[PDB]
Amino acid sequence: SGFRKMAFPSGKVEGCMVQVTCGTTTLNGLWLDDVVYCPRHVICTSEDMLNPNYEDLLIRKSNHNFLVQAGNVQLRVIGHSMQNCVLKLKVDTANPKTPKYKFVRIQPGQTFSVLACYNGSPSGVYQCAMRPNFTIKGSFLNGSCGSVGFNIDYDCVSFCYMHIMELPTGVHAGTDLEGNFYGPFVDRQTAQAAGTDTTITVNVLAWLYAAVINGDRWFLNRFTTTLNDFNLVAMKYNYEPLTQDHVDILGPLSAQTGIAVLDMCASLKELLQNGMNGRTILGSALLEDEFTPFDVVRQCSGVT
Amino acid sequence: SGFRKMAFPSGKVEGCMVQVTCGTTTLNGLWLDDVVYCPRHVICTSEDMLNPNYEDLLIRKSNHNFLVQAGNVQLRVIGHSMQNCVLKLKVDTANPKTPKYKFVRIQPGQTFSVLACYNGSPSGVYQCAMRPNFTIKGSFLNGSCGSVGFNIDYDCVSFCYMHIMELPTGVHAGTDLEGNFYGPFVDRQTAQAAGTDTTITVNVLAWLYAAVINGDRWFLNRFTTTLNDFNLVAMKYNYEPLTQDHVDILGPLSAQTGIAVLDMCASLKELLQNGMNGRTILGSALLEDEFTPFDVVRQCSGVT
Repeated sequence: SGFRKMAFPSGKVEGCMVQVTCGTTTLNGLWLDDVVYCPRHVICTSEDMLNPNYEDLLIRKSNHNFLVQAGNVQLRVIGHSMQNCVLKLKVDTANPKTPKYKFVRIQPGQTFSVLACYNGSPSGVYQCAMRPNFTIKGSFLNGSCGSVGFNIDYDCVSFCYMHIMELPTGVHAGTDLEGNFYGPFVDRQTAQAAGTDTTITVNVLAWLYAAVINGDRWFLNRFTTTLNDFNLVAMKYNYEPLTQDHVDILGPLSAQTGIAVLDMCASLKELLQNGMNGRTILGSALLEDEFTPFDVVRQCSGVT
Repeated sequence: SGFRKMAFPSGKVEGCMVQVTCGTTTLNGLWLDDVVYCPRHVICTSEDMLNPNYEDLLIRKSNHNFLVQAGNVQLRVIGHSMQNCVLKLKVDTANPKTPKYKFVRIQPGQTFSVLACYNGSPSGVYQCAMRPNFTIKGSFLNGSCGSVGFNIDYDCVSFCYMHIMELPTGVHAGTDLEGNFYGPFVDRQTAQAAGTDTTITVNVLAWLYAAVINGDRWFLNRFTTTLNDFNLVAMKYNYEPLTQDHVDILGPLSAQTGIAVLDMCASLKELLQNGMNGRTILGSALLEDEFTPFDVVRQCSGVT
């Protein structure tokens, strides 16, 4: 009963979070095995951020300039390396809390859990979707950089994102754990274009399905629509075009509810064209696209 | 930058979660020190639930009938006791992960983090507010009973709630850790009245403040209102009456934004009377009352 945005437990990732201080900059780092991963802008000052020649800036820096701290214990840095926009600091100690883990570059529309931290200490945890434009809508203050997004699959933690930059929209941009930014963004204090953010249609249709499963079916219509015809309305409202694969994924849901995907699409088409007339689906007066079909299934199944 | 509903890290509570099985019922239990806390309806069958004489039902049950399991290890139950609607099972082993903790009965309007579990295993984590009518809007399936709500204060975990019952609204009801239900609810499968749910006004005014802090100020009006006059409009729209203490709490916020509390109340009064005209505050097309003024401050401060 009830459907809520739900983050994965943070316990395993909690133990992998360390304070990284370079000069006057302090942020968060991820300690797995002998390596601590941090955004490379820890080396940069305010002035450095505007035009950073990170290669040149790193040459000045040396292992002893990096202050890695777990709790109240410091780690011996015995090597620095810069992979893309992330710096990997080799340390003497393996993290004994290092869990089964993978590093995955996530596809747009996918979702993950952010463990937001400050000075190596976990503050809180919330769900995020990788927006199609490769931004995210998080909560990130100064020193939250290095905070990571993850999914869990039983024992394994698939790390997918590391917070690096805030955009003037208010939204956020970051890398995969190999240091490649999601999107056309860079670690520089320059004007940055957060392009047209489109709605993850498949994810809204899953939420609609989730609503039906929880007994909200006011939106339901008496008719259907075609892929082509639906997408003709999707485009107008800046929705991602729906694909046959999207349909296939929304199948178990379609099945479980005894409702066809295109009939659901027709209900969305009315909801877009006509609005919601002051009503709410699942306690929300607008359409939610940060719910993957797996996410809806996982709550409905009750997977742990 | 950005404001998101945010749960407390779940790591410490994760280690305090155990599977409790009585006969054919399995649910979640909280292992702190030598005691495991669980909803007493674990003893009850389906038929037992309709008219349970828990005193009589417990006399039949004996320690060996209680299957407490952590991971893949079982605990020796050496005593059972029923405090109100919670059963405390003494076990041989102390939880070595038992953290600094308190048991607090929470006031309505207060918020907490739910660590939703199944069979003793944490599934996910989300924020909840204790609705004025003493229900909550969670996500709880069969076997999520025993899942607990908590707040953290640095080292200490203040446990405040334990999930016990689902109401036909879809919403949820549970106890404090001493086993007293929040509200006029009971552990019985009977029709239960989830009375008029009023809006936590102070919490909406904090969210409005949080929006201002994040740069959303379209709602802002050019005028003010009085306590009496505002509450005259609050009542109509099923809002909690605003108190001088509510004002005092919303002070640091009022201060930080350079906006007076009653001017904010006037903006709310328009928002209530007139709606939102298709616009959104903080990515939401309706007013949010699950944000305590402390909650808004904690994100804005960045407390860890």
